Amino acid sequence: MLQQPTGGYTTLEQFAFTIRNDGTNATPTQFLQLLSYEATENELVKKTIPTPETHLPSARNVPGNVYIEDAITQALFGISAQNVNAHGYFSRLSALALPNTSARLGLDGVIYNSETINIPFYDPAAVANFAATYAKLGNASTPRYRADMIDIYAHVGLELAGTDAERAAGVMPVKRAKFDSWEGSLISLSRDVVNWKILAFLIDLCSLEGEALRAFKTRNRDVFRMMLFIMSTAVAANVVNRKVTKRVDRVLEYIGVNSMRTAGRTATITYDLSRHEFAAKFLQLTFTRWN
Amino acid sequence: DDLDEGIRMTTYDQYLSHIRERLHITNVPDPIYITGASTPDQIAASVQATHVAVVLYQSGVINGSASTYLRENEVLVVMPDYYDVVSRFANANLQMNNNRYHESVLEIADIFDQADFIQTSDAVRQLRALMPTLSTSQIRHAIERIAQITDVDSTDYGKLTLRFLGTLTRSLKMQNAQIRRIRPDGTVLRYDDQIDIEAFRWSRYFLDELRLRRLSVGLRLITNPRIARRFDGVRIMYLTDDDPDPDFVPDVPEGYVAVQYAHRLFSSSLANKRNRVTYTHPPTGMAYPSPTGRPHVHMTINERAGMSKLVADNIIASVIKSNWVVDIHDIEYTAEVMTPSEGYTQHVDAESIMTAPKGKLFHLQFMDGLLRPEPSAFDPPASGEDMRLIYPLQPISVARSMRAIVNHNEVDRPRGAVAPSSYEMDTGTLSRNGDLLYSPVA
Amino acid sequence: FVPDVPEGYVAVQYAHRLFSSSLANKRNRVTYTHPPTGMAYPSPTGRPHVHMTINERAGMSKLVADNIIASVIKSNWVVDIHDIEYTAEVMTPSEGYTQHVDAESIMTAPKGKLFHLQFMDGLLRPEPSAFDPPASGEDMRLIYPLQP
Amino acid sequence: LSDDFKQISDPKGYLTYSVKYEDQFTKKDKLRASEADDRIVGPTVNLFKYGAAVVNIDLNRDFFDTATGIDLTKGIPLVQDLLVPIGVTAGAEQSAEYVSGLLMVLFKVMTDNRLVIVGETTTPMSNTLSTVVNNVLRTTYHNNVGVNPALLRDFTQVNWLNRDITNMLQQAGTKYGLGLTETRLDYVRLVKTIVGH
Amino acid sequence: PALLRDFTQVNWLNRDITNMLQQAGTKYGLGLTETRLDYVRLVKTIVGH
Amino acid sequence: ALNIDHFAASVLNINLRALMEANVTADDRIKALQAHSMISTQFHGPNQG
Amino acid sequence: DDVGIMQQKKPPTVVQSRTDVFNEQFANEALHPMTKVIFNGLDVNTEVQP
Repeated sequence: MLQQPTGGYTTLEQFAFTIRNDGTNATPTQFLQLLSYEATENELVKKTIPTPETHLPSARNVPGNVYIEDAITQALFGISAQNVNAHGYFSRLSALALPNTSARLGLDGVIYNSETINIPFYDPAAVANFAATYAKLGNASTPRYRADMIDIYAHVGLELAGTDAERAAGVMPVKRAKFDSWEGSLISLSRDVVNWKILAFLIDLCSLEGEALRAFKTRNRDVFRMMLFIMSTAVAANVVNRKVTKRVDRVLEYIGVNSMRTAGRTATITYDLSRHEFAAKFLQLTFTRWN
Repeated sequence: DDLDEGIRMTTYDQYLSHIRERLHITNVPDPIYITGASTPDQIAASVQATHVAVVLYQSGVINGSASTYLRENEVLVVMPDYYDVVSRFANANLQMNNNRYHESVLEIADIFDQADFIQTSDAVRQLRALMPTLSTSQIRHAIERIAQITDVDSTDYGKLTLRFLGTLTRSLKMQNAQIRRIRPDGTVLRYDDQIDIEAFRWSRYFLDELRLRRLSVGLRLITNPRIARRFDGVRIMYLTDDDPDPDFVPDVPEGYVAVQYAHRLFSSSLANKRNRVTYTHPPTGMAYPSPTGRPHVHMTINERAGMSKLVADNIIASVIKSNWVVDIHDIEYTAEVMTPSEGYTQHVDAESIMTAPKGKLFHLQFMDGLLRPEPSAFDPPASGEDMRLIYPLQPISVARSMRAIVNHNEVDRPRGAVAPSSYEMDTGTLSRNGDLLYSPVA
Repeated sequence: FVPDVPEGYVAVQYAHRLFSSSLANKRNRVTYTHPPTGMAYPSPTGRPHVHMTINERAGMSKLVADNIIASVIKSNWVVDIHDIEYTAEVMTPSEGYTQHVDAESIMTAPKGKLFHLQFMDGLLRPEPSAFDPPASGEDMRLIYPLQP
Repeated sequence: LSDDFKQISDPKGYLTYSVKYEDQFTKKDKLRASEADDRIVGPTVNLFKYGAAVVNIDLNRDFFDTATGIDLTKGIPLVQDLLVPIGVTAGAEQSAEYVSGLLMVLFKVMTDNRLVIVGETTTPMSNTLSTVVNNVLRTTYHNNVGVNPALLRDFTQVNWLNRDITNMLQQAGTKYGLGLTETRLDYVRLVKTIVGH
Repeated sequence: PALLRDFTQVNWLNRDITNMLQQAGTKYGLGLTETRLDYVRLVKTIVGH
Repeated sequence: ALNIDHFAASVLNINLRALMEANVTADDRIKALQAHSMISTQFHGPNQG
Repeated sequence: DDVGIMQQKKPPTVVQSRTDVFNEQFANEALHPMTKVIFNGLDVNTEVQP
């Protein structure tokens, strides 16, 4: 079980997160700086977010040994995922929040019926509060319940390049990111983030309380910023390379605006239409719960 | 609660057939009658002698202290017939007499702990109840057919032929036929301990150890959740989407009114200038003569034999033009998954799904299509396409060792692919005596 | 009879700029935009209740010129045309209908053409009997006038 | 002598494997191994050819044949006659033809009588096996070949599938292996010796 | 006029039969009702239909 | 990792980088067609991107 | 996840309602996933760009 560590499940250290800065790994805090910010004459307003309708898909138990945690990490960051929004996997998960259910979430991220001995997991109460909230994403696709997209992205930007006087205020000028590069760097970081066990960071974002939370948000303010950037890459429209001195540089065109497609079909990772339907309803939950 | 504990009730006829003839073989005094007064003292002391762990209920009200002695000791009670259990013991303070209801389980007759008896198990009853019903002449026919398939001749089994009467036939349906001795009167005596040989002690009529041990193993393959591939019922809806795998049950939408189908709520009345088949909303009592514009409902057809053709069309049109969720039950079908490429081989109609005979099971194939290469970047677009009309709700996904053994670029599994389980890949060891055991774990 | 906009609707203009082709699931399908919110809606289902008015059928790609009509039948879309001329006339209950315009020749035809329609009157229509088994089927109207 | 049961060379089994291939999913890497690396894990590779859609298990189409009335083309054991309406003629298709067929498949398994006889068996050398297939073989594999997942431990180009197999055959909870294994009932002479395969 | 309790299209008549036939007073039956067995031979003889 | 000399290996590598990097979408070919016909001609078809 | 070379399989597509008076009945159709096109004989894009 591992019970739960007080101060997070992310303070354990068995499973952490390191972006591979080429031949040598690093920490998310250490990577953010290699990037600078260019203020352009465009402005976004921080728009309020609507509440999420409470109606997570009912319990079914088809027998699949569903890799729910693996599926989640794949769509947001994964390189060209397929059938991400199919209905069967989530429905199975929602069974989890149920008081008294022989169905334990494996530590490795695989869900089971009944149990096992050889495999340690997360105590049933930690997962109960988790699936209470991320089961809802399941039906994000329905015509009626479906979430926005062209507007949640007014938040992505403040975090990635949000100046402190800017996230203190409401409006931030449209920025333009640019950082050093190794050519295959955009895909390379996206290939890397896929294995962070992003389950651990979320299954504890619903279990931590009033003080343990105040300390959690003030430390992992990076581990969040990271997956936000890699995600904001697929969305922004034009990638321009600058050849200076003996250096080479990647510019991400606009941090805060949904172009609606492409980014660079070759220079980065792309988002299908069944991705904007997903990544959107995702951010609508983590953001709200986050703040 | 817990859907367990409390008290254990069984009908008197079930007691006499299984329990009474089996505890009778041993030399134990017959189970003590439950007292009209209270005996929470010797209830188990007189039950200790019999070893049966069951107590015969007769008359009166069971005491409060005797009401809790039955709960803790796991002892059983047999009542002649239960209309209620309220007045049988008069549940005093807590709420039990007839509120937090019963359930349905099986005993396997494990409450003997005495070997050489109770050879069969739970599963044999499930098969019997699964059976329809067999008449005397049907049983006689069934015995004949299994006999003649294996060369074993039956010149005249089950009938007596007198030369001055002709040929008179008897029935062949015995049960627990325990060969016992007749007294001059004709009335059945008793075991006859100390005489009679003892070979007539039991038994279920089979070739000693050989058949009983062979049947025991073979019976388990019959009751396995991989062989039973006869799925029941089908839900019919008109939501239009594409799904990678079969057995996709589309859950009923957020806010619906579930109405039970009746042979009454559909009436024929005049609207405009013509005669039309009209729905009648049960909770509000309204008209809606049009096949469209009716408030959405969740229908449930049980009798799909009495409905007129016009009612079926109304049902099969309101699903299309008003988003009704309809349901069928008497329909029986055998489902088998179909590869994405090549397409379908057989297609049925929505009019035949409403007229199919009760006991005639047809097969309707479900499209898999999990692994299918997507179109190229440069090609003509589409315009408002596929609508799917039928959905299984059993569900059908039963036997699969693994599925879609193709790698998705590059080192990862394709979405919704399974691998073989850690059970068909474990060769264990023999028992401390005679049969196969597992690893074991930990 | 001129049927109006029922209730909750929003009047939007037409430009080929809001009808673009995109990719969803495993097929290429023409996508709407809905300018007052800027969304996707990749299929002729779940489209918000609009009152789309068309001034001229100029750059109407026959694929997307069709997709509007396919969305009328599955999303209750109320559409408009302004450059069409017709000389429809009132018809008696008996002798029914003779010729009729196609729902595709009224969207992808030359601007100059003048085709005539045919309308019904039915006040002297013979009514049903007393006791009778009801017949199945219902009948549609796709093109209404607005003059009157 | 009475001779109740007859003996056979190789056992059959009640549960077998089926497959639906996709004739457009071929890998461009023609891999290769040794001959004893081929034999033990050989036919099992050609049952799970790269690009198989579904591989499910059910009743054997052979053991229960039309010689005993059992017929299963659909996947359901369907017998022609057992329990039926009598005065009325039979139907073209009935659901009763299943409850009766499932009763008949229980008859054949009960009246069984077969003794397995060690036949054909051959032994390979340590020099002619991969270090991954070597430890699986106890000492002597039964002649002929068997189909089993995990036997294809390191012979599939399916990179993902190769993972779970190694993980399950590592956690000490399961141990696969074919060949002549150690037994309790050993050296027990019944005119001829008892071995466990 | 009772065996058709759920086979007629005529709506008003259907509800009425399934009301007075469903009644706690009367009940309808069809077929074999009971059997009288033999003393010495032990075979069915006089059957009630 | 092949067995050709370092000159030819360097030539083929630089010849490949300029193909992967330098981008031209389907739209760029559709924008060129609007320059060789009567102004106001309308093109539809392959997805812009 | 790759673009297919060999041709695939189709329902295939079929045309239905067009005129200003329908009176449809909803009988038959395919319960099997199919496709229905409004306009008759569309698919117009004959220009090939080498």
